Amino acid sequence: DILLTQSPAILSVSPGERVSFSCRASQSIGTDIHWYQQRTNGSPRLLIKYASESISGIPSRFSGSGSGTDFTLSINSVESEDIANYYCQQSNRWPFTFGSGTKLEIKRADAAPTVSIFPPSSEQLTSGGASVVCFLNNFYPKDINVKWKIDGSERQNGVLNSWTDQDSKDSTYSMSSTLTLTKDEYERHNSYTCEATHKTSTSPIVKSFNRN
Amino acid sequence: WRCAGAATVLLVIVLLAGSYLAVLAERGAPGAQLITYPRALWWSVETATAVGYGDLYPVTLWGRCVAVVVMVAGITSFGLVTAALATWFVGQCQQQ
Amino acid sequence: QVQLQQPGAELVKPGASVKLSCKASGYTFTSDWIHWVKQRPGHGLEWIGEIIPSYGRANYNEKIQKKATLTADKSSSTAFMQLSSLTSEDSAVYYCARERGDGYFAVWGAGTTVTVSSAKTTPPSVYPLAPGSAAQTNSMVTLGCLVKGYFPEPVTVTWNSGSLSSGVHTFPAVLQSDLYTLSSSVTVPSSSWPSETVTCNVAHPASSTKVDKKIVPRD
Ligand SMILES: CCCCCCCCCO
Ligand SMILES: [K+]
Ligand SMILES: [K+]
Ligand SMILES: [K+]
Ligand SMILES: [K+]
Ligand SMILES: [K+]
Ligand SMILES: [K+]
Repeated sequence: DILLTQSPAILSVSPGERVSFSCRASQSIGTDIHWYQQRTNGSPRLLIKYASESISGIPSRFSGSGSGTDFTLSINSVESEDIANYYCQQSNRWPFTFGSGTKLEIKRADAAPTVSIFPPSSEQLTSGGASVVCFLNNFYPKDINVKWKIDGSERQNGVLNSWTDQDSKDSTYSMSSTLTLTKDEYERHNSYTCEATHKTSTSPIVKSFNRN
Repeated sequence: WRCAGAATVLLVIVLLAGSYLAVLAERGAPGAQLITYPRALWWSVETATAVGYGDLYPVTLWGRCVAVVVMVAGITSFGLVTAALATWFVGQCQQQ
Repeated sequence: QVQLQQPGAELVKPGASVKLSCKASGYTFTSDWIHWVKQRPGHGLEWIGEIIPSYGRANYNEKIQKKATLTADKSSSTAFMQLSSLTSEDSAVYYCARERGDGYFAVWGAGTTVTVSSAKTTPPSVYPLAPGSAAQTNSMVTLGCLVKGYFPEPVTVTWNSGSLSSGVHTFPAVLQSDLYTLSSSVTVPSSSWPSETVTCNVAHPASSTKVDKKIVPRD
């Protein structure tokens, strides 16, 4: 069975640069290699067939080259929408096999997060629970840390965080921090605060709201 | 004598059926290369003409039975086509 | 038109079975092969098997444990994959794809998220996320919605049924006590809201539920 090696597994690039993905087969497979793109939560999408043939609807900056065992996919001037996983696939011998994939990352200019805090909703409050949601959006680089404060004193219990992969629209990252408590514990406190500590600033970007 | 056209039609049918059945027989066997229709049709031509470069061939039993049919029917029908072409060329020899 | 249509999700009990379907449209030829590809979360693509509907023969990846059985029905133009005796290792997204007998996958389905678990299907609760009364307004305003306590994955969140594609983040779900929770955020020009309506649409295919929630200022 044809083993397809995609090395390196991650590719970090500045915008507008040229990028090349490598696919190597364990034996010669002519030109029977095909390339696919898969964005976050998306289906695979065919980019190149038979090593170099273009597909209708794929930007001109995508091309491919190689024959035998060494194949490469190239992007002329990389752009934010190209952030995805890239897979090769061979059809020379049965069975068809896939490469392990290469992730494309874009190094963009630094960006501070846009922080927004949201108090629990009326509908959620009339059901027994309360969740305070904090959005930390469109920052770069990926490293960020959130701190929750209630009445000035920091809180750790009931906090659940989620991070997005690199955004295919602007190369930034985003994070949500949701603090979930009971309704009575929510109504037993005054000020709620999420504090964003990011590389872009020494002082933390914080947002607060008083229940009163 | 338009049954040379009938021989040509049989050959094309043999080539097409050979390509379809070869892919059907060869898929599922690890290492098989006779597994996509465009090059299977090229392999059928190679066999009906008995040229047999060896860039493609079946490795399964049913692929090899498919090949035997393409040999028997394909070499026969291709022989009728070239015989007709040769007789026609001998006819132009007579015109001088 | 979407050429290969797959159900969004299937919940299977450990040890139980499921039949996934893939409904084809567009041009169909006798040379058509339907392929099935498995992708576990955070992993790559793994070829499961193939079937030629015009004849009915199927082949399977010999490197992995044989867990699937492929069939087709030419009348409904639908291919089926029977996944039997599933365990936790079989929880993945399962794509179908069409190959014109020429070696590449021109067209992929959207994939069926299969979760193997003994827990129960629960529809999500959707809550709006409007700014507090004291939040200062910039030139943009950020709204959101909270999708809490559902099972199994996934949910699909759109904003104004797709017309608000730009400025949207849907965060990956977080699992807690056998129930998932996520949030989605949208940013519009602040002069625009609430004079123009902003509504989130949350779909949960495992429960066949679809909910709309409008984001109004205050209550
Ligand atoms: C001689 C005709 C053989 C037709 C190929 C049958 C395919 C067998 C699949 O196992
Ligand atoms: K020869
Ligand atoms: K020869
Ligand atoms: K030879
Ligand atoms: K040779
Ligand atoms: K050789
Ligand atoms: K001869």
